[PDB]
Formats: sequence, C-alpha cells, structure tokens
Amino acid sequence: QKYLFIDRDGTLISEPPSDFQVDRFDKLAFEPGVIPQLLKLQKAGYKLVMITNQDGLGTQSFPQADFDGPHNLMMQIFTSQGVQFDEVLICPHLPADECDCRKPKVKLVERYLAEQAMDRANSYVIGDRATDIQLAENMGINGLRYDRETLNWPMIGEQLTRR
Amino acid sequence: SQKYLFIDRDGTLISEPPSDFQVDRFDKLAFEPGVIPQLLKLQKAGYKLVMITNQDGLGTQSFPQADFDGPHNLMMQIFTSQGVQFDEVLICPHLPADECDCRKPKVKLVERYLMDRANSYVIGDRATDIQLAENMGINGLRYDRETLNWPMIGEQLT
Ligand SMILES: [Ca+2]
Ligand SMILES: [Ca+2]
Ligand SMILES: [Cl-]
Ligand SMILES: [Cl-]
Ligand SMILES: [Zn+2]
Ligand SMILES: [Zn+2]
Repeated sequence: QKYLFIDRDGTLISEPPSDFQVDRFDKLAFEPGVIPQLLKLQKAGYKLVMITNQDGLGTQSFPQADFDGPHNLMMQIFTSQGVQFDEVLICPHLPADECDCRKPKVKLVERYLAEQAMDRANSYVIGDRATDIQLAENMGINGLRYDRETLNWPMIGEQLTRR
Repeated sequence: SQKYLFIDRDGTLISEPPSDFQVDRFDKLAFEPGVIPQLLKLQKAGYKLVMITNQDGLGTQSFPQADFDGPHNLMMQIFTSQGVQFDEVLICPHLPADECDCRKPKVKLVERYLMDRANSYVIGDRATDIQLAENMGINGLRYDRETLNWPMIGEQLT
C-alpha cells in the first residue's frame, strides 16, 4: 500500500507569509492543479494522509475557530471533488513546547511505521519545507519537495504515476 | 464554431443555501460533487464555459456586494487555480419585482453569443435555466445532484 503524506500550508494551499496561519477565509487559496492531480494519484492506487504543523492552534495566538472555518471548507472542497484523506494529522504545538508530534518527528504517523503497514519503497512525504523532507527520512520513505514552479502538482502527478 | 456551456451558479456549481438562497457567508460555500474534474474534462473536449446567475437583490441591504464578493471570489479562486476558466461571469442583480431586461430566462446577458447552437448547452437546476436554453435556441440540461449530476454530464457530453 503506497501512501502520500502530504503537508498542508504551502503545499495543498498557499502559506500566508505574514503569520503562516490560514486563520481567515481570505487567506485560503488552493495550490495550482492540486485537486485534479490528487484525483489522478488516487486513481493510480495512492492513499492520502494529511500532516501539518499548526503552531499554537487552539490557543489565542491561533484560535481553533479561526482555523476551523477555512480548514473545513478546504476539506469540503476536497471531499466533494473526490479527494479523500485517510487521516488529517495535526501538531498544534509551538516549537518551544518540544512536543513529540511536531514534524519531522514521526509520532503522528507511528501506525504507518508498523512493519507491514505500508510500501516504504513507493510511499512519499510531499511538502514544501526541509522538515517535510526530514520527516520522509525519519519515516524511512521518499521525500518530495513541493515547489509551485519547479516541482508542482502536475509534475508530481506525472512523476508518481510513471511506469 | 464554438461549443459553449452556459452554467448556472447557485445549485449547479455550488450548493444553494436552503433557507435564504444567497451565498452571503463563507460558511455557506460548498462545491457540487465532481464539478471540478468534470468541468476540466469538459474543457478538454472543447467546451468553453460561461457562468450565468440571477442574484436577487445583489447590492441591496438584503444582499450587500461585500457579502457576495467574499464567497464568490473564493469560489473563483478555487476554479481558476484548478484549471477551470469561465470566459465570463454574467450576473443579473435584480429582484424579480424590478422586471428587468436581464433576469434569466431572458436572453440579454447573453445577446453577444446569440456559437455551435447544436452542441451548446444551458446547465442549471431550475426550470428557468431550461427556459433560458429554449430562448437561446440551444440545449438544456437540468442539473440535479442526485439524478443528473456532474459525472453524468461530463460523460454525456464527451
Ligand atoms: Ca508547509
Ligand atoms: Ca440555480
Ligand atoms: Cl508543517
Ligand atoms: Cl439563477
Ligand atoms: Zn506537537
Ligand atoms: Zn436583471
């Protein structure tokens, strides 16, 4: 079973440069081609897992309800279009917290690291940061660095369905 | 000449809010199932897309433009980022009691198009969308999420 463990901010949707929080609907913007390309990936046999660091989500620096609105709408869009994430894995912690679950730590994905849980050879972490790539290393799998110009959703869709 | 799909907004591309028929809040925005992949499938088959919508009283105290713009611009962001392009977005903002020239099924918003008539369509969920197709001299598909939906239409037209 091949899995794509996919980052949220800066990968599925744009990352706001001011505070790095999609905490209003006008800061919500899908990355180009993400929907058709995730559809294409699913049709090739990949299951999808969302994995995101959301610094201080739940607290007053990032109120749950400020996150929920655009997140839920993002999820309705995916679901309604046929894109299904098996899980959405979120670390709401601050880096100072030194929590167990903050990417590139593997705690959130521990069940996929069980011994026949996935096909490590053909599974990927897709994300736009070094920490996504480090997560992949920590997981014993491939890391793809999403880039809107140089490794984008159409390129990814093509590359991962190559035979 | 050119194949067009004249596509209704509320109830056809996006969900129609059941109590007040206005998508005037972000939390009332939802996409109709499969609308994105099917419109992309339709584009690849040579259909050009035009959005056509009655937005009763858009700009009045009951439907302020700023209330419309937010969810609408977001919907547009989503479509465009995913490769779906509407050549135009044609809006009648009037109340029915105004009896304007532009409220579907009247043909005014679309005069300019009045294209390959035999392969062109109005797609919408109301009898008024079907009447628009008749008034325009083209085909009408009565969208229904359950019974004549986006995957069916994508398949039918390709
Ligand atoms: Ca990111
Ligand atoms: Ca309608
Ligand atoms: Cl992250
Ligand atoms: Cl209408
Ligand atoms: Zn954590
Ligand atoms: Zn009008």
